[PDB]
Amino acid sequence: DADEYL
Amino acid sequence: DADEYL
Amino acid sequence: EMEKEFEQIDKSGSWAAIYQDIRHEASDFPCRVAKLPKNKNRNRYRDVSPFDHSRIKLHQEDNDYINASLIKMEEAQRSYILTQGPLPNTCGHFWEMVWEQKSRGVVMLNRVMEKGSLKCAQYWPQKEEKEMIFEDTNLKLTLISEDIKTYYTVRQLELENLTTQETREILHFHYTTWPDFGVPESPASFLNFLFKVRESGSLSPEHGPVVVHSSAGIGRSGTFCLADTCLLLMDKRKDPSSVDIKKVLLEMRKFRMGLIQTADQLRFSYLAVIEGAKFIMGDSSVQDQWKELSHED
Amino acid sequence: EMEKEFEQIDKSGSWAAIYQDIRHEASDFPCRVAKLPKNKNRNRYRDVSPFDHSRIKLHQEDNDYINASLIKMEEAQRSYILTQGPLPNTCGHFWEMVWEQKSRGVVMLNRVMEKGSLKCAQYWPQKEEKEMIFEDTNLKLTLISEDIKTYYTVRQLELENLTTQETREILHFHYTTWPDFGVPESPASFLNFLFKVRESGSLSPEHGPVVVHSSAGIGRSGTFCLADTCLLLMDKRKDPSSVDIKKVLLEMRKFRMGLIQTADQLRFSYLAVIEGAKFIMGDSSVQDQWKELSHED
Repeated sequence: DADEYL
Repeated sequence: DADEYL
Repeated sequence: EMEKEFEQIDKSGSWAAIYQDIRHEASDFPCRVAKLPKNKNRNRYRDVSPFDHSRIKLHQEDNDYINASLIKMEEAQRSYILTQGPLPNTCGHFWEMVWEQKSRGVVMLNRVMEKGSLKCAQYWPQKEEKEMIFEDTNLKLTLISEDIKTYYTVRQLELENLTTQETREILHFHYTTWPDFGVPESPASFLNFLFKVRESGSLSPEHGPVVVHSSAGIGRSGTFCLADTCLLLMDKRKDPSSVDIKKVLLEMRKFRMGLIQTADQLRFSYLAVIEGAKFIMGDSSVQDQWKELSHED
Repeated sequence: EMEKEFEQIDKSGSWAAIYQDIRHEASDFPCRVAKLPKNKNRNRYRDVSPFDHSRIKLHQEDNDYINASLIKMEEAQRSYILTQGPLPNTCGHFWEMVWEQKSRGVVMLNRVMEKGSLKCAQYWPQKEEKEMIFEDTNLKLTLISEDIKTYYTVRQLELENLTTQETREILHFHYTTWPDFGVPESPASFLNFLFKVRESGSLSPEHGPVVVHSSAGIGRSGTFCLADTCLLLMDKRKDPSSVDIKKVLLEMRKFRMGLIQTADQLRFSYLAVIEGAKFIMGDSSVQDQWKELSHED
């Protein structure tokens, strides 16, 4: 999950 | 291109 | 309260932020059948598909695909079938699903042509002298009557199973003033529209699921369904306070993807739910007021 | 005018819609080097990478990767280097890029810790008695002085090439009151901040590109750069009228992806550009007014 910004 | 909604 | 939270997000201007937390938090399940090369022409948008676990299957022998999802809501005790704006080649399927699923109402939250682009097929007849026959699925659809208002229209269509000459009345609620990636004119207009649908007896447990659609069956559709399910719960627990919309939304995005497409549609959902409770919590006048406010003339 | 258009979109509430047309219209180029399994730990976000054609290459012999993009702007006559918030393992690289690219200013549009989550490494020193040494890239960074304001801070750091004992002054503009997926407090605060950067001589052609970053180097970064490039053009043609922001934005999304992350950041960009021209078009007072409005105390 964590990894994303968009 | 056309195909998308998001 | 959510009214507290709304008041808070509004002050911080955290709509987009809060909505990405929701976007980042939504489920993701396979949509394997949707991407079969054969089902390609059965999908309006490349990027909007039903999860296999919740997709609706046509009792068709041939192909059983239709870009539609069964949003079943446990606590709320309500189920909706969200789907895309049928394509020229899938109006037979759309009507087939309505027949097999035993739906009584159809909520079209979009217009066939929006900002120069087509968004949905003319899947129903505009004049009573011209019924439609969906040859593939063996059904006949006829316009019995309409009730045109400022921003919405209710039609009473008659659908028949040519195969058994059995016939049914389908109420059609067409919301014509809600733009793609946009919000309803005001909580009044929306709430006034929901309640019309509600009174029709269409959202009633004695029938199959109401079929709700927009162009993709996720933005305006998620918004419509979010607001209604939240008001359901608030009643089911007529202790409104305990209703977390973001959570209702997350539960809903388990059945179909992208339910609610914009931060403002998310903000709108709050306004609408907050206003609604005024009525659920007891206020009578409010309903009658929405009608006025909705300028349905 | 854009002021006409802004007035128009505002009335229609077409921010989200207009922004999806932009999103649907943006370019897409490879980011092959960014996805190399080896460059994995060199990227803060899985979904935000530089296009290969525009990525900045470290004159490092080893690996030449750094999630950073050269936004070169033809007409505007300005170039910016947008990049992510450096990681614990990439502050050496970040400073290496600043040295090799010969940048004079760094615009940090985010805070190291935002809403309980880390967004960027403490890549510079907070106290003058504690310089940093990036062993891998052989550079030393020291805090010479700061100038703390309400919502922003300018620091004069000194960077040295340990390898040649050559030294440089890097102005650091840290905007601390712009939330992730959020907008600046008002056109006043933003415009007041840009102009500080502008006067520093940092956005000046005699230096390498200003390095602008936020957590991913796209939202607040695209917004910062969009507003500035548009004001540039309006001047370059001191016939503001002919400036299409959506088009400026589309030209910018050719060099790096997602420049401008939200509809409201898009709406903000308009407000900011519109206000700005008041000054460019001639109004003196306005600048001095932004300072007041920005409550930089």
